Amino acid sequence: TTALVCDNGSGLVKAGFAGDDAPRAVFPSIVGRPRHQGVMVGMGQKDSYVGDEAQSKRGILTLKYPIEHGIITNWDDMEKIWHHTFYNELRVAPEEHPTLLTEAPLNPKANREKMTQIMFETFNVPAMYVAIQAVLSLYASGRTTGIVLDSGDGVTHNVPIYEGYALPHAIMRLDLAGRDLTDYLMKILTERGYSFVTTAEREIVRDIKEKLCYVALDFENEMATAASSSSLEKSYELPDGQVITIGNERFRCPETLFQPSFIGMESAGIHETTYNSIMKCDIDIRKDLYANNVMSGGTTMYPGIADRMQKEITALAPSTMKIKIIAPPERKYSVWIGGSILASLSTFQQMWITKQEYDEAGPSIVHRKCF
Amino acid sequence: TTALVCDNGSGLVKAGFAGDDAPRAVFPSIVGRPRHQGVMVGMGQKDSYVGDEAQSKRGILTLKYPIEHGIITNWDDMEKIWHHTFYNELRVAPEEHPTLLTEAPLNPKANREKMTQIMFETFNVPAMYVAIQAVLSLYASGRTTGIVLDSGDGVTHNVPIYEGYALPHAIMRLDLAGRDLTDYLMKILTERGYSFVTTAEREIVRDIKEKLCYVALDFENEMATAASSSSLEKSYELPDGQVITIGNERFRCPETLFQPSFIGMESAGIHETTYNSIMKCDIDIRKDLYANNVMSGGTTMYPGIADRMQKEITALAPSTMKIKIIAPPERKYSVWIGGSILASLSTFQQMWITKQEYDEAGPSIVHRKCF
Amino acid sequence: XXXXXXXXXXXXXXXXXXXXXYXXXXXXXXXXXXXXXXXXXXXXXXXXXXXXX
Ligand SMILES: Nc1ncnc2c1ncn2[C@@H]1O[C@H](COP(=O)(O)OP(=O)(O)O)[C@@H](O)[C@H]1O
Ligand SMILES: Nc1ncnc2c1ncn2[C@@H]1O[C@H](COP(=O)(O)OP(=O)(O)O)[C@@H](O)[C@H]1O
Repeated sequence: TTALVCDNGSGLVKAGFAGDDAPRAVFPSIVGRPRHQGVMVGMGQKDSYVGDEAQSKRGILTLKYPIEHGIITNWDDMEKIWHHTFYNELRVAPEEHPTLLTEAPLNPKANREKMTQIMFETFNVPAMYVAIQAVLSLYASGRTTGIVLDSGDGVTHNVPIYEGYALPHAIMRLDLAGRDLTDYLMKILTERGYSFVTTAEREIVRDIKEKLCYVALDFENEMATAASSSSLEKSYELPDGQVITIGNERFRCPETLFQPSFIGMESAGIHETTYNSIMKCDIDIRKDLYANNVMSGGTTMYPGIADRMQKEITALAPSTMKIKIIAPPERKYSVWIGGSILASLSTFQQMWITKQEYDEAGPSIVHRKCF
Repeated sequence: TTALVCDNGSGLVKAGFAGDDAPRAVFPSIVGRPRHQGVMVGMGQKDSYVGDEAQSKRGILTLKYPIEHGIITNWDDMEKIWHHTFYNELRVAPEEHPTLLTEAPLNPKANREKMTQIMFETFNVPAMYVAIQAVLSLYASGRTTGIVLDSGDGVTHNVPIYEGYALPHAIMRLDLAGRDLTDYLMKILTERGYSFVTTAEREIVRDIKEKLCYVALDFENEMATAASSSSLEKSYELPDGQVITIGNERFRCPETLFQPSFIGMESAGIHETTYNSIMKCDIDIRKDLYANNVMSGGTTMYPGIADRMQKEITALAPSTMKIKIIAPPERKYSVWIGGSILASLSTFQQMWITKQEYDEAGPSIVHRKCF
Repeated sequence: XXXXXXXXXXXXXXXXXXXXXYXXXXXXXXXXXXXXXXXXXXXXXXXXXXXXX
């Protein structure tokens, strides 16, 4: 037989067998339900909808979002999603493979315990594992040491990994991910005051986040150009309906990462967090990390982040020593890709959970057995 | 000299010098024009009409409504209104005073820029300011911290203010104000099916909103009483013509605030919005706000809102901690009153815009200079 | 038989009654030139940042 991996890194959800280059297909983890009396009697009433099916159907559906802050909000909804994904995309039965789970690090045990409990009981599945993002990120990026930044749909990360080991004290974990940024966007957008608030309306922004964003090289200087020029300003359509045209409101958005005033918090930002977390970690290693600096997924997609990051580190580093960062093309997929690699090696046969343990001891097994 | 404040919080419009207890008089901001060939040749044709003059004249006039959703729709009409108000009520010349402007928060820059541009150019006026509602609401209510709910004629608000500072991220802003509710009313009213739709006909409802409304204590239980009793039902005249008598249709109306299905939207309502916006804001402050809870203006006039609100918070709060709300008598005036206080303090002499800046820099000045 | 006061007044009225045209003309046109400043609200941001790290 053969081995199968779910990505539940948030945003669209990624699933695929070991050794395929890329997951078969991918789904937002939107969940949505009707909003109005069902008045075509000819229609079959289905009360819950998920995935691109919903993405089409959206308008009378209204959304629930089953993961806040990387924490999965409502289990039975997940179970709906999960079941759908297996049967509809995968045409797969729980017995068929070991299955591998993808976790925010340093987050409450409950997600571990219920996830495993459900999936061994509700699904019945040969072998289970839950793995921390950064490990995959290294394996895919193939440098045994490193530090990773990956700010997905969900909670945003700093982990230094040294070759072959964790520094769990070193690690920083942040709820700054693009969704909340986007919801700040609206509080921007009312300046131009084309204005709409609901969940689907919020996801419409996601497209603009694809298309229209780019990273500020320098904030002051950008403001000076903002006074000078309109090339900074670009014209974009409603997905249907109007043309819309957007100024500094594009570039201002990512700066939140550097300055989370605009929705206001203190953690001194991605880069200062990173250098902080470095200065926690010990002295000699540091050069390697100055060399090996790695980024991935949802926010990183933006053009230019790596450059201003390097500018920031050149601010904070003693300039004397080499600095560079890695910005691979495929970052948003990176995790599941690494998961595939993770699946490949026979050592997990030593390492998987088996049904037997789940019989003989509880969810408690995990927290010893896995990281 | 002396200092003068316009309220342009929507609904009737409120204007008065610093230190008077209440504005001299107040006007709806209706605008209206003829509908029919003018056939008394003896009549002077005036093509636009405003204020109680129109309120008398209405029938052949037809209304335009120059503020949607707190956003002022058509500038030159405003200018008509504004000019009229100064000269006819106020007997005032633009030079005579600093003038203070009253704004929905978090709404498009354009209202700022044109308002100032016009009023410095079209009127020529010593000093200008635009101020956010909640600030006045606190000053009048005199508790330096707080959260305010004021759902006027126009767009409906949540702002926590802490003492001396803004939390602009915290803030929620909603188009749920009584006008749109009233227009829903007609879609109610056709059940009894005495039915009329035009603008003046819609304003006729406003009287009923004065007289006939009261807040549901409990919705289910009210329905049970609705089955039992007719004391719930009261008898009311046309302003002229018939007696009309109204059932649950009265109390059902305010529930929209709690459930904006009936004209259907999702934002989980006043109270759930409030507690949401709290849970955004940080942990320690919260008790104060549990203590200090403040409400004002158009919707709040209804008897009973505060009670069911408290019921709702007792639902959502951990019961352990004190809760109360403030419901002052004067809420509908509150804003302009606070504005008077705001006018009083010499610090605005430090703070006003002056003509000089408007000379030396554009409307842009405001958005730095004011909140 | 004609084109008249009566019809012209009809057109006039309808014009006055059409909210969509005049409101769209003012709001949508004015929406586009909305914003230019180095916000003092952002001055707050910068200052806080200075205090931040
Ligand atoms: N084309 C794009 N450009 C920029 N950001 C995007 C694009 N497509 C998706 N994103 C963002 O990337 C994230 C996708 O989820 P993901 O990065 O997988 O989160 P997680 O790390 O929790 O798995 C979301 O924040 C989404 O809005
Ligand atoms: N007697 C009353 N009872 C209940 N509501 C009223 C009464 N009089 C006026 N209102 C409503 O209060 C609002 C008056 O405008 P206002 O509250 O000043 O709005 P804004 O907050 O925009 O200034 C309108 O919604 C009006 O219909």
